[PDB]
Amino acid sequence: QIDRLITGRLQSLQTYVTQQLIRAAEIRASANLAATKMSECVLGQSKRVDFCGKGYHLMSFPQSAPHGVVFLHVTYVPAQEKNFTTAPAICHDGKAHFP
Amino acid sequence: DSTECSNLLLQYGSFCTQLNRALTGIAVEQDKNTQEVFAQVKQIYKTPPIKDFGGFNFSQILPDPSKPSKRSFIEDLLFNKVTFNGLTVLPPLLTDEMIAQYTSALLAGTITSGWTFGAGAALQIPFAMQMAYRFNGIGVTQNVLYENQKLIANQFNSAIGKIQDSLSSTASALGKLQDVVNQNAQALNTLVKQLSSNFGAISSVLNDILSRLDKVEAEVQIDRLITGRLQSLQTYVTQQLIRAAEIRASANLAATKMSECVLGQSKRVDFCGKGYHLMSFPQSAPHGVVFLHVTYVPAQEKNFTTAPAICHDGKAHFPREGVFVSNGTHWFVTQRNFYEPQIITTDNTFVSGNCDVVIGIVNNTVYDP
Amino acid sequence: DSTECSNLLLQYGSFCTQLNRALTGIAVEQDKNTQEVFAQVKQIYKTPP
Amino acid sequence: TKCTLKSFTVEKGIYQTSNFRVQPTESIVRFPNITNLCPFGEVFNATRFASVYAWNRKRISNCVADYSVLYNSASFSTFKCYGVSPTKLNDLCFTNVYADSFVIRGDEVRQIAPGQTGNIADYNYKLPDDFTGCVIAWNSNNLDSKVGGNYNYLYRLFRKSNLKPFERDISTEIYQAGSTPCNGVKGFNCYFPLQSYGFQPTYGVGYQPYRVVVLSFELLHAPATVCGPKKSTNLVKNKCVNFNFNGLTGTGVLTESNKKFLPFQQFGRDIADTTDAVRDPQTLEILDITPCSFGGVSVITPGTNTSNQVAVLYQGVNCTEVNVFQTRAGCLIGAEHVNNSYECDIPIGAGICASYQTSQSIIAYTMSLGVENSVAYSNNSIAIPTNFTISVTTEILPVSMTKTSVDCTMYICG
Amino acid sequence: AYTNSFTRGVYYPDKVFRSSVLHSTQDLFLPFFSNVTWFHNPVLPFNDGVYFASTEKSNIIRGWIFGTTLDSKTQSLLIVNNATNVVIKVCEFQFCNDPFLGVNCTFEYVSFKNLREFVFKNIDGYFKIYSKHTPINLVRGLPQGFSALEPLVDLPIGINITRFQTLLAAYYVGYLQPRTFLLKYNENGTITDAVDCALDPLSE
Ligand SMILES: *[C@@H]1O[C@H](CO)[C@@H](O)[C@H](O)[C@H]1NC(C)=O
Ligand SMILES: *[C@@H]1O[C@H](CO)[C@@H](O)[C@H](O)[C@H]1NC(C)=O
Ligand SMILES: *[C@@H]1O[C@H](CO)[C@@H](O)[C@H](O)[C@H]1NC(C)=O
Ligand SMILES: *[C@@H]1O[C@H](CO)[C@@H](O)[C@H](O)[C@H]1NC(C)=O
Ligand SMILES: *[C@@H]1O[C@H](CO)[C@@H](O)[C@H](O)[C@H]1NC(C)=O
Ligand SMILES: *[C@@H]1O[C@H](CO)[C@@H](O)[C@H](O)[C@H]1NC(C)=O
Ligand SMILES: *[C@@H]1O[C@H](CO)[C@@H](O)[C@H](O)[C@H]1NC(C)=O
Ligand SMILES: *[C@@H]1O[C@H](CO)[C@@H](O)[C@H](O)[C@H]1NC(C)=O
Ligand SMILES: *[C@@H]1O[C@H](CO)[C@@H](O)[C@H](O)[C@H]1NC(C)=O
Ligand SMILES: *[C@@H]1O[C@H](CO)[C@@H](O)[C@H](O)[C@H]1NC(C)=O
Ligand SMILES: *[C@@H]1O[C@H](CO)[C@@H](O)[C@H](O)[C@H]1NC(C)=O
Ligand SMILES: *[C@@H]1O[C@H](CO)[C@@H](O)[C@H](O)[C@H]1NC(C)=O
Repeated sequence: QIDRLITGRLQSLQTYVTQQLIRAAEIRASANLAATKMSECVLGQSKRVDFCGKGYHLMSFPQSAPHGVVFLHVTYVPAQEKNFTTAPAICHDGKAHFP
Repeated sequence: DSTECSNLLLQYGSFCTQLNRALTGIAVEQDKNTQEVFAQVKQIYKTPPIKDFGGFNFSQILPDPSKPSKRSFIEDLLFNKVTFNGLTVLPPLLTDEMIAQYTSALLAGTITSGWTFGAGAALQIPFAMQMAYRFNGIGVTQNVLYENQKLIANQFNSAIGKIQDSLSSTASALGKLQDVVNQNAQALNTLVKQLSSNFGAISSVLNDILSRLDKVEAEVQIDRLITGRLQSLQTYVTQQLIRAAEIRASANLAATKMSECVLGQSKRVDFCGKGYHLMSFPQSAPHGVVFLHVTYVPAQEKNFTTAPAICHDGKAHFPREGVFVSNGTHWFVTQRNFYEPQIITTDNTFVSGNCDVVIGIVNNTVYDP
Repeated sequence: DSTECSNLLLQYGSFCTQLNRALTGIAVEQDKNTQEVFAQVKQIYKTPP
Repeated sequence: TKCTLKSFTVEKGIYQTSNFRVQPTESIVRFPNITNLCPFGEVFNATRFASVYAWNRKRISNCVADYSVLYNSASFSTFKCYGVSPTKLNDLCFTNVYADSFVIRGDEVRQIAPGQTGNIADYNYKLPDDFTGCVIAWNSNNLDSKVGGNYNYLYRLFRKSNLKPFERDISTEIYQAGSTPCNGVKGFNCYFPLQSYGFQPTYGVGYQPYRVVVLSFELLHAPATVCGPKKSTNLVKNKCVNFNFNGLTGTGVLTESNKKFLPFQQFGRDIADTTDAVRDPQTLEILDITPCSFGGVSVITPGTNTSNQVAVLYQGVNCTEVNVFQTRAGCLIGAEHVNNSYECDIPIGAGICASYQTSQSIIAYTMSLGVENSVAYSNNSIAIPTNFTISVTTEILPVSMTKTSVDCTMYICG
Repeated sequence: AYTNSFTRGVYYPDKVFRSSVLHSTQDLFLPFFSNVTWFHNPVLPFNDGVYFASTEKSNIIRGWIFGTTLDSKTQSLLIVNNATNVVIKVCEFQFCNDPFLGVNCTFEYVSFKNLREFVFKNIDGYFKIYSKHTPINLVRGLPQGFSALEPLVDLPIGINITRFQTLLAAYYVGYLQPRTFLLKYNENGTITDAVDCALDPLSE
């Protein structure tokens, strides 16, 4: 009789450890991402569009949290605008100029 | 649904429940991935009727408004090339027609509006000027694009034509996506096939066992089949968890390629495919995404003699924005990644100390404007 | 190499098939990783003297 | 849903709770056409039956045997079964059966039961105590009894030893009833072992002749060839049912099909063994089997702190078989469809989402993909920003699981 | 007298329709390119199971016998096509030891330009006869073009078989072995090609 209980319990525990391994592989990937976000968004300024928050990244502040990290990304976003006439170049006398 | 088995399955408790939670986890990740790649834009941009794009003929990569569901021509090739006990095959949260709107909007922003439609409100800009900025991104002075604009457009349209032929003439470019469907169809077919297997039991027909035997013998035989079928499911779901973690690694890569390689000009060498990066366009495909990376690759070159500085009034001069070069008869300054010779001048250079420190410096006239 | 055992192993069906297959999947991916890291460059640039 | 989530409170969302599956509305049963009946007219309406010492034997095989007509045959003065019920026989199967049959005086029917003694059992046809089979007899005075006596009906009165179970013995050799040398001729102490009933019409109802059949059943190493006749039903189409075809049990929506089987082929299999089609065994149409309609049941809800109205999706199930609305995700019930197509509050599938809205109800709709924008692009012109805003954006990442550890021996064995 | 089988001797392994699939099974088969005996005669062993074929445009080849002895001492198969149809009996026979023309019993039943063929096996006690008739234009040797044999009868008769012989225009005999095989069905559920997985590395 007990060999059935051992079989069942043991198969359940193997299933549980398999779940925790696959979950831990996600959390390792999440940690690699977070560590990169720390190194790039805090110890510097990432030029990578929408890696550090949304819009052009200025800096970010990490704040500690249970089992994780919260970033506060600080970003610059243009917010009001005008239309204009434009040209790729201006000709002066004979010669072309570029900005 | 055979009742004797339905009774005996209650011996195992949570297993035959928790597999539906596990597979629900898999299910949500698919729409999470699909959202986190394609939904990286706040508004559904749509393109005006005009085609004044400096001769860039995007007609193949834009939606055809007549198409049965609004794919581009090239999305349609990709759609064409990629090819029951207890099973359910759930819908995606988003339809193929919805995905075509997202791959339209991103591309419409990318065509009309620089990087801005990723970073804030989309701001319209003339397309030649967008390529001129992207050339400035790889370190080429923006005039060099405008001075070749027709030739570049003719190269680009030719390259787009070659993409159509590459995708049409062989399926071998799409191998990844077909492989992903093939793995799932294989796994499901083997999962079904295991129902015919016997697991040391008298039979794999369930109601046959119930017809042949003493209730007690049948319970032993059925517990074997339950044990086999259970271990089969735990095997299959183990594969689908591992496989979904893999496809999500691909999804976070894709989500990065959207934000960095479409919405911007991420400089990272050999991130946006081979060559110095200019821009890239997404196109939708079954279960996946296809990037058309557009990249500058230098292709004819000449040798020059070079000196790391020049000496003039006994002051060392260094090139301000480039490198010094010669054919022996004179000296010119040039930009680092494209041949564009210029007269050496006080404003094309900067001063730093006396000449005597610099190894390999050469004596020459700085013209002062 | 027991035939008596092998017959029983065949009654359990495609487990033995897919376990060889999955490990082949692992094994091929090791060569793939090695080409993905090292084989980025198509020309063997020899050292200058 | 509360019962599924093991909680008295439930948050806004969707939850799969259970399985929906259309029930087997009835059972269909099919067997080969009405054929190959065993020759029992020649066993019960036949013109004569043997003197019991030389009892008639016939192999019964390769045929269905109806026992119901026999247990219905009220003209049987005797009809009995041993080891088995007579009602069960039309389900049973055997390699062979034998029609072990004869005439006797009705009185000696007392000997025609399992393991019994007396002249007929012991000296003509021995019934074992273990007899798994049936005895049949009927009065035959009008055929087998005659004016002045019918002496042709014989039985072994005398034998030196008993017959073995279902042995036969013709042997006419003179019974030596003492030390007297008989040498195979009749006389004092030298009796004919066979003796005559001499049936006369004056005989009482038990002394009168009876015709008799004993049904010797036989299952052996060779497969069954005698069976009780199977029963086919009518065949319903296009409705989910339990079914059997011969030995092919199953369950599904049986339909007609276009399929061109080879004449010998009986049933189809799909891509991966599953039985997809069948030949009918009585008029040889090929029928598809199609799956009996099933799918998950899921409950769509606002937060229970906010409302107790709920809606249900039957995952992939068409509304026809289950307010009501059809979707590519299956039938949606209790929700209210609307054209105005907002962003997703709760996701369903196939572009469809639901939310709790104004008197408030669960609405359901094709989702918005966000607001459309025809950008005023033209290669003459650009827009440049005159003013800007700082924004602050939260992003959250997990970094550690709860560090968990188990003593596997304590968990397993306590 | 040896000759070779090439591609002959495949038969529908069960009464099952399969829709254009490349299905596979393990059963008794004639191994591809195995040797076979050739004839225009002795009594023969049955081994695991027998394949027979002939160029018989005339039906002068007419019958077969099977059993352990295949004579007198136990119930033994006699098979003869009487030109009306195939006739079968199973007696402990005392019939003619060599039937020809100048130019206990227990059961019975009744059913170059051309080639006619059969495969005989018993499983569990049930006895199978698979069959084919086909046009040909071949002079000698077995036809290498592919085709399948089809069931006639499936008899509950239960007899032990270890020997056999034929009764009576070229003919051939070969023996089955347990082999894993591949079978190519078409859009009509006929078998149309096959592979002996044990033949060679490409076959594997
Ligand atoms: C730019 O000009 C066009 C044409 O008058 C107009 O449709 C568009 O709304 C203008 N956009 C802005 C931001 O003023
Ligand atoms: C450049 O100079 C080297 C050495 O003289 C020579 O091998 C090479 O062919 C020249 N041309 C180019 C384009 O490399
Ligand atoms: C290249 O050679 C030509 C011809 O001698 C000369 O005009 C030119 O100035 C030379 N340029 C340099 C930088 O050596
Ligand atoms: C360049 O190489 C030559 C080889 O003879 C050597 O003499 C010279 O000093 C080197 N020049 C520099 C700038 O290193
Ligand atoms: C540069 O000019 C000075 C002038 O005094 C001379 O001494 C020196 O040798 C020259 N060097 C080279 C590399 O031409
Ligand atoms: C036998 O006779 C009875 C009437 O005596 C008749 O009903 C029955 O059909 C006949 N046949 C059989 C096989 O019983
Ligand atoms: C079955 O028997 C019935 C009634 O005699 C007849 O209508 C039908 O055609 C038969 N079918 C077959 C396949 O024998
Ligand atoms: C829904 O079910 C009914 C009954 O089977 C059918 O007539 C109808 O065509 C079905 N509609 C869809 C879209 O499946
Ligand atoms: C595109 O630019 C050319 C040259 O500036 C101009 O003639 C044409 O009107 C422009 N069209 C649009 C729609 O901007
Ligand atoms: C820019 O926007 C802010 C919003 O608070 C406003 O106070 C400020 O006056 C604006 N400046 C200009 C130059 O538009
Ligand atoms: C097969 O037959 C050939 C002639 O057809 C013969 O030489 C050979 O010995 C036979 N046996 C084997 C094992 O090849
Ligand atoms: C398949 O079936 C169709 C319809 O009966 C028939 O026309 C066709 O000739 C068949 N083809 C083959 C290859 O048997």
